[PDB]
Amino acid sequence: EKKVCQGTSNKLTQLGTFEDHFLSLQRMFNNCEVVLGNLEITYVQRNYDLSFLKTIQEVAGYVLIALNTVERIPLENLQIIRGNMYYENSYALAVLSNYDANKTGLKELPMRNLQEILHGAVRFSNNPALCNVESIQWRDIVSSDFLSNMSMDFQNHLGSCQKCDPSCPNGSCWGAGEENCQKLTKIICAQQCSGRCRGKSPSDCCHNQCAAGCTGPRESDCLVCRKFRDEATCKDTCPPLMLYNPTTYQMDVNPEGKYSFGATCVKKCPRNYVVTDHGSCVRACGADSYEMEEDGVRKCKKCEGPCRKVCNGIGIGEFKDSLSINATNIKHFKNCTSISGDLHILPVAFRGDSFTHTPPLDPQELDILKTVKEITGFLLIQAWPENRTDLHAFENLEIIRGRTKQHGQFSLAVVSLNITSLGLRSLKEISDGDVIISGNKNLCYANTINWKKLFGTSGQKTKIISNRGENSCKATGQVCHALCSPEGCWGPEPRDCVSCRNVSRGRECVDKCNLLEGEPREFVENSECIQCHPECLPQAMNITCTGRGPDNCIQCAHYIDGPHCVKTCPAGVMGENNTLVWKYADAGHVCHL
Amino acid sequence: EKKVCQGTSNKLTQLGTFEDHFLSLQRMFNNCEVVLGNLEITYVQRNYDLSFLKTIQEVAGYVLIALNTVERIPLENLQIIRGNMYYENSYALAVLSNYDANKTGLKELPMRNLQEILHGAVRFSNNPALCNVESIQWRDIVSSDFLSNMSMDFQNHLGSCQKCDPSCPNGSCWGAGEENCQKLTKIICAQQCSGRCRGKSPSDCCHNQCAAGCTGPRESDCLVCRKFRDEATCKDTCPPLMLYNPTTYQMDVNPEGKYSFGATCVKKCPRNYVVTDHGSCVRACGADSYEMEEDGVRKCKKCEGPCRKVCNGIGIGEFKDSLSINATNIKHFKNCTSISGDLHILPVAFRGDSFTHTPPLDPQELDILKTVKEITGFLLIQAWPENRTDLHAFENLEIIRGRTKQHGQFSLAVVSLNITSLGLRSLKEISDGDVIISGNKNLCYANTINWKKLFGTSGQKTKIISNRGENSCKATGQVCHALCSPEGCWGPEPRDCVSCRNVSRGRECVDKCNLLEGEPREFVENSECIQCHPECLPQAMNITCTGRGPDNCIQCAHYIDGPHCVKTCPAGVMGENNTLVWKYADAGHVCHL
Amino acid sequence: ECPLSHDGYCLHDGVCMYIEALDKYACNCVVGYIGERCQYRDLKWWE
Amino acid sequence: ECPLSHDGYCLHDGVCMYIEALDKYACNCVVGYIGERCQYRDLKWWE
Ligand SMILES: *[C@@H]1O[C@H](CO)[C@@H](O[C@@H]2O[C@H](CO)[C@@H](O)[C@H](O[C@@H]3O[C@H](CO)[C@@H](O)[C@H](O[C@H]4O[C@H](CO)[C@@H](O)[C@H](O)[C@@H]4O)[C@@H]3O)[C@H]2NC(C)=O)[C@H](O)[C@H]1NC(C)=O
Ligand SMILES: *[C@@H]1O[C@H](CO)[C@@H](O[C@@H]2O[C@H](CO)[C@@H](O)[C@H](O[C@@H]3O[C@H](CO)[C@@H](O)[C@H](O[C@H]4O[C@H](CO)[C@@H](O)[C@H](O)[C@@H]4O)[C@@H]3O)[C@H]2NC(C)=O)[C@H](O)[C@H]1NC(C)=O
Ligand SMILES: *[C@@H]1O[C@H](CO)[C@@H](O)[C@H](O)[C@H]1NC(C)=O
Ligand SMILES: *[C@@H]1O[C@H](CO)[C@@H](O)[C@H](O)[C@H]1NC(C)=O
Ligand SMILES: *[C@@H]1O[C@H](CO)[C@@H](O)[C@H](O)[C@H]1NC(C)=O
Ligand SMILES: *[C@@H]1O[C@H](CO)[C@@H](O)[C@H](O)[C@H]1NC(C)=O
Repeated sequence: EKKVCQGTSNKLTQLGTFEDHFLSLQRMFNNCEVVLGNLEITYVQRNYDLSFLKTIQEVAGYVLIALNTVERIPLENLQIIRGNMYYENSYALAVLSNYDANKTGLKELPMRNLQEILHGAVRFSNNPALCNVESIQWRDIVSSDFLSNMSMDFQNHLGSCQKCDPSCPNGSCWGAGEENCQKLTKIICAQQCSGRCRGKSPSDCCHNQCAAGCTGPRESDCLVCRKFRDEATCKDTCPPLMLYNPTTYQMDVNPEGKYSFGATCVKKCPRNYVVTDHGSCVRACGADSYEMEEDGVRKCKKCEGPCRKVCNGIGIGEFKDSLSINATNIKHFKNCTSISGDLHILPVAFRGDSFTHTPPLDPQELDILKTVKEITGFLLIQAWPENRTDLHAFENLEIIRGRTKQHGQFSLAVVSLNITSLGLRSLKEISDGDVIISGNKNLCYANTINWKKLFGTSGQKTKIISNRGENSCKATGQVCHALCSPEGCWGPEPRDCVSCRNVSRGRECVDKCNLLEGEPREFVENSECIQCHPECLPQAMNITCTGRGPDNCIQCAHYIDGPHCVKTCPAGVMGENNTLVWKYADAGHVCHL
Repeated sequence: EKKVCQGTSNKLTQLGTFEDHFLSLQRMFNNCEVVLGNLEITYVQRNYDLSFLKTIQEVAGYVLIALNTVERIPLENLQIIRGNMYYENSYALAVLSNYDANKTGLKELPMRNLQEILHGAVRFSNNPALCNVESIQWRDIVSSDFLSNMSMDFQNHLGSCQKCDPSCPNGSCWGAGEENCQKLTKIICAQQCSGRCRGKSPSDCCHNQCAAGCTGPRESDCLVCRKFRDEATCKDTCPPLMLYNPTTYQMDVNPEGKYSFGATCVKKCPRNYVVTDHGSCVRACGADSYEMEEDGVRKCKKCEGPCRKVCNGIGIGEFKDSLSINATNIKHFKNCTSISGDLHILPVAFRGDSFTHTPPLDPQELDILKTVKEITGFLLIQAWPENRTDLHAFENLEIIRGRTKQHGQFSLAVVSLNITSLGLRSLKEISDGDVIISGNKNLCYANTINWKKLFGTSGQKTKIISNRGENSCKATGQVCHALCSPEGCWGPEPRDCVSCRNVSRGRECVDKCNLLEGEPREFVENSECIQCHPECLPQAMNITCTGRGPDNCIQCAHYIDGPHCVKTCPAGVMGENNTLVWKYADAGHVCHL
Repeated sequence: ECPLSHDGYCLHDGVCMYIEALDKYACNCVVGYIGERCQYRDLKWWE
Repeated sequence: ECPLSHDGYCLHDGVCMYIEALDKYACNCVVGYIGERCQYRDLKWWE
């Protein structure tokens, strides 16, 4: 497996100063080979070095090189630009306005291995010093669909560069040297090559799924994959679980059934994903179906009538272009218990924003989010008003799946709040991502929580650091209630314990379930207090009851009917063959027939 | 679409004389190009001609040329032998013992277009006069799996033939002439051809699904298809309905979704087949599912617990090698209402057979087949004992799908019986195949049945001919009951009508539902007699009742409770808040509170 | 031709025969029946 | 730089700017926030 990184989403946003953005770009793209997000080279000034960008071999989004007065950007190993999300809804390779005040910006861009952009086109604009790039024929690199969406712009009134070496076809070179020439893959093919090839000979036709090129005729000799991957080969479709039989008209079980996950065909889906009947690893099924009970994996079955109104999260579905839970979308989260996406809480909802002219979000209105019980995406709590001191909206949240992640590393972020306690008393499973709780003021509250029991996937860590004092908060009632078990506790309340020491009346940690005293008559099972039937007599010498039914009372309260303890004898209950049963009491209160 | 034929299943069975078998072989394989069954050339004597076998281009089974003393068998266009069912469980091309008493049998076999047998090997045995075939290198024609299963035998002590023409590679020719040479497809390929090729040049690599050869580099240039077919191209897998999305991790709807039917990828499944979620046209789904209610097409959904015990028919499943419903398998047809296959009734069940040492089938035992309601295959009734005169076992059979057919033309055969009437009073839909009722003695019974209303697929005919007299049976009570509608009638009983003239009491054709007389109180809706509630008073002047409920009586019999007519007033019925309702009658029998 | 252990193998008055050049057994049906052991009714032609 | 119609576009005290060579709008975040309009918290490094 190649080294992966999520990249940035900064279109033109500078991060602080130029040095801070340069350090962020350095820390983001060190030792990365497959960029699953976006390659975004912005704001690199003069006298800098970009040698850490040489290892990038795959970008799944748009490449955006903008405002870079550095002399050389060595993107020497970039073999494929997939482009899952476009730039300006049309492009995936955009070099935009690289010049300083003295009109001396980017000089060399040696993309030696760039051979085909799958989805996207090329946008170059206002590059005066960028030489030895306009001689590249871009017919090989752009796809066969986007010949009209391309747009080129150059300025050649400098005269500071040199020409190509006379040992390369059609005078095409990316920079200085014979190693910087364009390797033609499509325009030098013969008639019989359906896709791309290596040389002018007709015996060099590559495979269809070989995106950039091939090292041989087989599909295992592809450099990069086009759509899917069988782990050493590049494939159009993954092998499904059931193959069709042309003889007996049946569906036979495939021993080589591979589940489609992203651009790969893995052997089995992971824990927090959904297995379909077609053999796929998905995040959500269709509108006519619902994700049913786990039998080891997650399937989907059809519902009766219409299904549940599934709330689309922030960043997927109808709320894809949104960025936060605001005053408009909160009316859509009324009566759903499973969030198929994200729940972002930003300061833009509570401070106001005149770009859309919306009223700010109300703190009592967040009680619409009381019914949230499951988050498939990641949770990002970032803002909270100074009135309430507890996250009372997420009181019924149970399982955070984390099918999408912020930075590909984190799935539960609770940062920069004025809360006192967390109050996540129902959080039982976190199947993906790391959990960071930092940047807070009045929240220590974390040294007892065993996060490894909540982590459903191994290889995870946490960064709960630098909260409050680390020795001074713990002497002012910071330690939670003494009936909490040492497995962990969230808040100082007796009900905010993770588990209890001896018994748990509903949610309250008690030592016993009112044995020989107390007003309710309760017993102990599964370390819980459970009430009995009210016709058990209160005994102060021995125990009261054992089971929930009326047969388990030791002595009845008012009337007895065999083993049962009852308030009134049956005096007209429905019997058999039009016989309402008359029953009279005894001196020992036995309801006799 | 090429001309198709089902062929024969005669392994070594001679049909009557030699001339009768020759006429059957002539009528079977005239104007056929795709043999979906088996190519079986047996018992062709001297001084004959086999020019009708020149048009065969595809055999889906085993080719069996046995006991043929004819000089020449022109299989000149046979391009592919698929071999879905083997011969001796190992072979698909077997030429076996072609010699007469004077040791002069088959001389020439010019299979000019035979280039690859997909499934099967070559078995030649005891062919003294067969020359110019042993020089053929069979490495090209057999697959890469069956190099050891092959077995060759020749006798060259004749000296009557000649050698090949010196213009063909390695001296390989099928017969006399330069046009009879073997076109090598695999052994003359280069390293880069993954499958088969055309010539010794490396620029002739064909497509993988090109079975025999190719007329070009594209997949549309294949001669014959290997596994599947997109209607001008040869494919490995059909395009499914849902394609996987590597970006959003979803399942998008494919506009080019083709349903797999046999070796084809049709645009939609036919009427009597089953559409699956994977996009296939099947005959039966898995064991954990069942074929549910038709919404235009037939789907499959999961059952609770175990599903219904589905009875496997004759020729598929556990009863694949069987040939008739006998004394052993009839215990397996106990409590199933859907037959997933055939129900063959042969004289071998009723006459006895010492090859297996089984007792003969009992006529009362066929009542185990009373619960048969659906046949997915074809029905073949051929034998019947002389005691009963009506097919009383198939009294609840409703829909014959006909997913498999005898000779590919017929799905309902009722032949050679001693029955009087048919008794198929519940047969409502025949979705495939022709219906033949002939070769009988005491069964005219067919001139009223409109078979076009029962045929679910257009382009079907019948051969109900030569039964009894055609003018002499019709004067002895042959005409059915006079209350039958002219749409058709099966038997002479009043209940064996297809539909009724005026009303239908359950199944009996009546003129009216006992208006102003009769003992039961019935009304008319949907041309049916329906009884009312028994508290309707019998009126002899006007009508009695309109609806099924007790509110629809005009006058009550004994007691009235509002609109209802009741026998007794409610005297302790369950009410609300422990109030059993006491109700007393009136002089007009009104149950007052 | 074929021995006594295969009585009733060939249905509908078809005669049993033994092919000694292949060491196999075969049937001979009457006109109107095909099959391995005379079990398939000729439905396509002549009733 | 950018006009008055885009107030509050750049969150967390980040300043708005207008790139005239591309006719586009951009933000400048403080250290600890990335994104198109300063909306993504820097979780991987430094809290
Ligand atoms: C609070 O949450 C709100 C949730 O709806 C959120 O509203 C969303 O704001 C986004 C800001 O970028 C919008 O993108 C988003 O949908 C838009 O609706 C427009 C209506 O005409 C569409 O035209 C628009 O389509 C195109 O427009 C942009 C313009 O730059 C293009 O760049 C883009 O390619 C896109 O295709 C888009 O669909 C909007 N949601 C809805 C439902 O309208 C709001 O901004 C949040 N923040 C606040 C109030 O501060
Ligand atoms: C009445 O119906 C019966 C339904 O069960 C039927 O019984 C079947 O007869 C078939 C006749 O060929 C058998 O093929 C079939 O199964 C066989 O069982 C044998 C038990 O040992 C197996 O050995 C046999 O395997 C192989 O044997 C044959 C021998 O020639 C091979 O040619 C062949 O390739 C096969 O692989 C096979 O599995 C049998 N079914 C059962 C359940 O026994 C019966 O013949 C009918 N007719 C009567 C009674 O006249
Ligand atoms: C990237 O990380 C490695 C750690 O293995 C380090 O040695 C290297 O200096 C880093 N790159 C840069 C440009 O600092
Ligand atoms: C760019 O390509 C798309 C196809 O994805 C199509 O809309 C059209 O060809 C181009 N669009 C525009 C706006 O030119
Ligand atoms: C096959 O049928 C055609 C009818 O189209 C007929 O002309 C021809 O003679 C038949 N073949 C033989 C060998 O009789
Ligand atoms: C013939 O091939 C089959 C594979 O289909 C396998 O059983 C074996 O290789 C051969 N069988 C025998 C009996 O030699």
